[PDB]
Amino acid sequence: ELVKDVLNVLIGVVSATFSLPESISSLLSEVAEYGTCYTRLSHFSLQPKGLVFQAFTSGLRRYLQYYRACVLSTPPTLSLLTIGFLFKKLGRQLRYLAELCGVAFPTGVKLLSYLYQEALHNCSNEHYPVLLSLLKTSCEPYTRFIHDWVVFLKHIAHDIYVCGKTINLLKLC
Amino acid sequence: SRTFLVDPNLDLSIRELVHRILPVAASYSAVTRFIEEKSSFEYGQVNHALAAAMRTLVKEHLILVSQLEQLHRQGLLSLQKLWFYIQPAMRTMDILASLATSVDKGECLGGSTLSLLHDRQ
Amino acid sequence: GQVVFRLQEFFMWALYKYFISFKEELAEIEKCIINTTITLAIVVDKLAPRLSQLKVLHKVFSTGVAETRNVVRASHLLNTLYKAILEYDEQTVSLLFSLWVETVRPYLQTVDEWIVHGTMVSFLKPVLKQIIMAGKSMQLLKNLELDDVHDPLLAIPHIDKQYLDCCG
Amino acid sequence: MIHELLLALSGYPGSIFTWNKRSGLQVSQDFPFLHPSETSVLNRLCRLGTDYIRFTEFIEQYTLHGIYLRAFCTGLDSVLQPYRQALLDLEQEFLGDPHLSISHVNYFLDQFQLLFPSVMVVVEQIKSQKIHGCQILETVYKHSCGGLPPV
Repeated sequence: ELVKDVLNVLIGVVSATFSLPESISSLLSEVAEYGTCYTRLSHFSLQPKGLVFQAFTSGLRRYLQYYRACVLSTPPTLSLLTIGFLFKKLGRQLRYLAELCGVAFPTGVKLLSYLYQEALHNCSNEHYPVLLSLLKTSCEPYTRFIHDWVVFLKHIAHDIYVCGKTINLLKLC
Repeated sequence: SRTFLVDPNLDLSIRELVHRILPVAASYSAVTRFIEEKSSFEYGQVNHALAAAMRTLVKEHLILVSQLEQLHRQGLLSLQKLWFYIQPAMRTMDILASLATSVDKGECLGGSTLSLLHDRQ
Repeated sequence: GQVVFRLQEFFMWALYKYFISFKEELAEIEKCIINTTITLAIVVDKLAPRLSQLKVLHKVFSTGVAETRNVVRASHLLNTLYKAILEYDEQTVSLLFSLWVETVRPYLQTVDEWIVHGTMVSFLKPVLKQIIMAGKSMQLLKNLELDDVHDPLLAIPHIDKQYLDCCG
Repeated sequence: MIHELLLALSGYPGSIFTWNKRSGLQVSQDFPFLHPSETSVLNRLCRLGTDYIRFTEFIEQYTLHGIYLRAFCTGLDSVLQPYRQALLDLEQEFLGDPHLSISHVNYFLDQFQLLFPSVMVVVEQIKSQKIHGCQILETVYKHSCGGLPPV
C-alpha cells in the first residue's frame, strides 16, 4: 500500500526504500527530502554554549512534537497523491526552518536580537506565529536577569547597564 | 548503568526506536535502587527525606504505566504513539537518575547533600 | 460535432454551465450501455430535444464570433441576444433567457455601482437625457435592482423618480 | 490507466505522459490498447496539468523577493485547494463502479479548465516585469475586476 512507508519517513525510522510506473521516485523525493530535515533537527536540538540557546532549543521541541502529533493522526490509509498535497502547505515550512538554524550560530543577546530581525523581515506571511512562539520563549530566561535589577537605540542601552547595578547594590544593603 | 538485549531477528525499523524508549527504564533502575539503600539510618536525617520526596514521583510513574495498559487493551496504543506519551517521564526520570548518581559518587550526608540540591520545568 | 467543437475551442460561464447539464444526459446514456438493447436510430431520437437546442447556439454564437475595439465586440454581442429572443416570442425561450441574464450581469453591476457608489437604440431614447444628466451628476457627488422592478410591473416612473432624487 | 492519469494530473509524469521543459505535459504517441480518438481529449486535459505543475514549481521556488511575494504564494495555494480535493474524489467514484470512461473524468474537471487559464497570466506578468513591493496589490486588483464570476 506504500502509505505506511511514506508516512513513516517524517518520523525518522528507516524503511525498505528509505535508506541512510517509474516516475514515483521524483514524487517520492519531494516527500523524502522533507524527512531529511526532521532528522537534521533532533541531531541539532537534543541537548537540554549559553542559557538563552537552551531555551530556544527547549522551545523548538515544543513545536516538533506538534508536527509529530499532526502526523499519525488523520490518515489511516489515504491516496498516494493526497499525501503530497496535504504535506505541501506544511512541508515547505519545515524546509524554511533549515534556513533559520544551521542545518556559526549566535548566542546571548546576539541571538535574542537576531531572531527578532527575522520577524519584521517576514512578518505578514504565514511564518509569523511560529517565529513568535519561539521568540516568546527564547527570551524567557533573559527576562529573569532583567527581573533582578528591578541595532537598538543607544539612548536606552547604557541606561540599562546602570539601572541594574543599582538594584544589585541595594540588595547588599 | 543497565544494559539491555532486544532480538537477533527483528525488524530494523523497530530496534532503532526501541533504543529510544529504554533510556527511561535504565534511568529508572537506578532511582529505585537509590531509594532502597539511602533509606538506611547510617546516612543522616537528610539523605532520608531526600529519598522519601524522591518516592512520590516513582508512585506517579507507576500510575502512568497503569493508564497505558488500560489504554492498550482497546488497541489504541501503537508503538509510535508510545514514544510521545512517556516524554514527561523521560525528562523527570532523567533528572533524578542524575542526582542519585551524583550524591553517591562523592559520599555526601547532611549539609553536603543539601548543597548539591542547590547547585543542580 | 462542429457546433460543439468550436464552442469548446472558444458569457462563457453561462455557456459552460449549459454544457455540464447537457454532458450529464450524454454521460447517463453511457451507463445504460455497459449494464436493454440500444442502437443508432434510438440514441438519435432520444437526443432530439438537445440536437434542437444545439442548432440555435450555432446561429446565436455565429454573430458573437464574426466580430475590434472592446466596446463594439461586447455591445454587438449583448444586443444580438435581446434581438434573437424577440424572434422566438416552450423550451427554447427558457434557454436563451437563462443565457441572457448570465451575460448582462456585468452591466447591471456597474450601472448599480455607478448609482449608489457615485449607433443608438431607440428603446430608451425618450428618457435617455434624464439618464446622462443623472449619471454624470452622481459622479460629482461621491467626490464631495432596476430589472427586479420592471419584472414586478408585469404582475400588476422607476427611472425618473430615482433621477429626480439624484439631481435634487 | 485511470489511476495513472490521476497522478499525471497531480504533478507526477511517467512513460504514458511524458514531460517536456518547454511545451508541457502531453501524450507520447499512439497506444494500441486505447482508441486513436482519445489522443486528443487527453492533450486537451493536459493543458490543465501543465498549469498545476508550473504553478507548484513556482510556489516552491518562491521566485525577486519581498513579503508581498511570499504571502501571494501562501494565498495562491488556498485557491488551488479545491483543485486537489476535487481530484481525490475522482478515484473514489472509479473505485465504486468500473464502467466509468475518460469522458466522465474529463467532465469532472469542468470548472478548473475555465479557471486556471485566466489565473495563469497573472503569474506571468509578475515573473516577466519584476513586480516588486506593494505594487502587487494593484496588479492583482486590476485583474480582480474581470467578468468571469469564478475568477
